[PDB]
Amino acid sequence: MELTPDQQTLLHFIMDSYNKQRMPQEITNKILKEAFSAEENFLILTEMATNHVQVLVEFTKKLPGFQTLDHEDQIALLKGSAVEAMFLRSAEIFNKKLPSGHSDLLEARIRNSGISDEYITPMFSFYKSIGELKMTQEEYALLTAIVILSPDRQYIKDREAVEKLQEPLLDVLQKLCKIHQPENPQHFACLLGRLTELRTFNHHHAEMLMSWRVNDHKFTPLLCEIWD
Amino acid sequence: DHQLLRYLLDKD
Ligand SMILES: O=C(O)c1ccc(CN2C(=O)C3(CCN(S(=O)(=O)c4ccccc4Cl)CC3)c3cc(Br)ccc32)cc1
Repeated sequence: MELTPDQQTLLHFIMDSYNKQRMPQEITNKILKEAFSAEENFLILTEMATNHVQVLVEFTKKLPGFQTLDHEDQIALLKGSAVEAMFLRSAEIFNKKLPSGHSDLLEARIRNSGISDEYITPMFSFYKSIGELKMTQEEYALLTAIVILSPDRQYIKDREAVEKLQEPLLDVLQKLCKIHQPENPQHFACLLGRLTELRTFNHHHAEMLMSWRVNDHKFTPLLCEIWD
Repeated sequence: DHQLLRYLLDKD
């Protein structure tokens, strides 16, 4: 029927942190103005990818309990969720935030950046599949928090501490499905489908970086350090 | 190692 005052408080903190994301004006202006070349298109995308890492960290820091975790486990969670959080935020932006005209130029830039179809095809396939679910802002925010507070990421020393933060988010998300979609009992199951679909992007992304060499304009030293 | 993530996490 309704969220408990404690669940409402937890949801508000995640919503507030999630709603802080705002695509910078200089990035939006570049999508419109810059030359339509593989080199210029790839540079725009690298800047967007780098900007997402800063957005992710700032969002994560405000997640209830994140700051209470061991410092090395905070790093491990950020590193283990970076790719997954990026594709999820990208799916939200592509289906909601960006206007039809600029989304079209951004899609044109992505499709003409030098990146292989082996990575572009599952990317847009996932955006369409996310779009079908007509996710609310509470659902995107909670799914993002769930993705980041994953207890099974590599190099986590205290997994029980992370499970204690992830379990109440899964409880709130399932409750929100029961309140807002009481006619569709499979709504929560569809959202879980996106968690497993997002996991497939870790491999796709790792291979994409491997395809990049020093001789090519695609070599991104900073991003390659954050992604391993 | 993890110098950028560390800096961003341990700032403001
Ligand atoms: O507020 C900000 O500053 C900000 C900026 C950015 C994002 C998210 N976002 C992305 O990161 C990309 C996806 C990955 N690609 S990419 O070119 O495919 C690539 C590049 C390098 C390494 C791997 C990958 Cl997959 C770059 C752009 C993207 C495409 C859309 Br549409 C919407 C969103 C996003 C969120 C917030």
